[PDB]
Amino acid sequence: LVHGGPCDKTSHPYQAALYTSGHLLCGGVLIHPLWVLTAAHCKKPNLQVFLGKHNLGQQESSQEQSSVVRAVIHPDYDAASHDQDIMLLRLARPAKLSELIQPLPLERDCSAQTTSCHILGWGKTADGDFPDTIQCAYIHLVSREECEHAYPGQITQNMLCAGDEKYGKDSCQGDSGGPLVCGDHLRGLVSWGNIPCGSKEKPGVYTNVCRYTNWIQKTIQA
Ligand SMILES: N=C(N)c1ccc(NC(=O)c2ccccc2O)cc1
Repeated sequence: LVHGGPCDKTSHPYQAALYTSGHLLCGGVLIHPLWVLTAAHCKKPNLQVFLGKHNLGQQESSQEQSSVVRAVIHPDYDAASHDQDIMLLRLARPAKLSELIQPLPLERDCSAQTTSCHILGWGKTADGDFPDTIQCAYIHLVSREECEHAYPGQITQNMLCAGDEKYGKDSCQGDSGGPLVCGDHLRGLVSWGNIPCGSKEKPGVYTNVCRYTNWIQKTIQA
C-alpha cells in the first residue's frame, strides 16, 4: 500500500495474511469463522492463512494460523482481464474469534451511497520495500465513467474503482485480495491497477463484492 501509514492495532480484525513457501503472498478478508475471501490470482500451492496479525516480523499472542482445505475460484474468473477476480478459502480450523479476529460483513447493495472507504495491507510501500507493520489509507470510490476513461475497455460491472486525488494513496503488490472497506462493510477486493502504484490519475481496480453475494452464500452453504 503506497503513501499510507501504519493501521491502528484494533482496527483490522478481519485482515488475513496469505503465505506460500514461507513468504507473504496476498491479503484476504475473514468473512465467516471457516472462510477467507481473497483474489483468484492469489491461488498458490499449500496456502497458509494468518489471522490476528499486525506485525508480520514478530510472533503475536493474537495470531492464529490455518492451512486451507478448500480453494474455490469463481467459475467465470479470467486471468488475462482480471475479470471476476475472487476466491474463497475454507480454513482447516474455524477461526477462534477475539478482539483481534472478527469477520467483516459484506456489502450486499450495489447501489450503496457510501464512499467513506479504506484499504489495508502488507503490500509494497512508496520506498519499494515490504512493510512488517500493516499499512492503511482512506480512499474514495471513483465514478464508473472516470474509471472507464482511465482504463479503456478494461472495466467490467464486476469491478469497482477507488483512489485518492490528493496523494495517490493506493493498494500495491502483496495487498491483493485485501479489503476495500466502505461504511464498515466489505465493498471490494484488491485486484489490479496502475504500475507503478499511485491512484491520482489511474485509480486502483477492486473486485465488486456486492456482485458475488449469491455465489458466496451458495459456496459457504454447499
Ligand atoms: N495499483 C494497484 N491498485 C495495484 C497494482 C498492482 C497490484 N498487484 C500486482 O502488481 C501483483 C503482481 C504480481 C503478483 C501479485 C500481484 O498482486 C495490486 C494493486
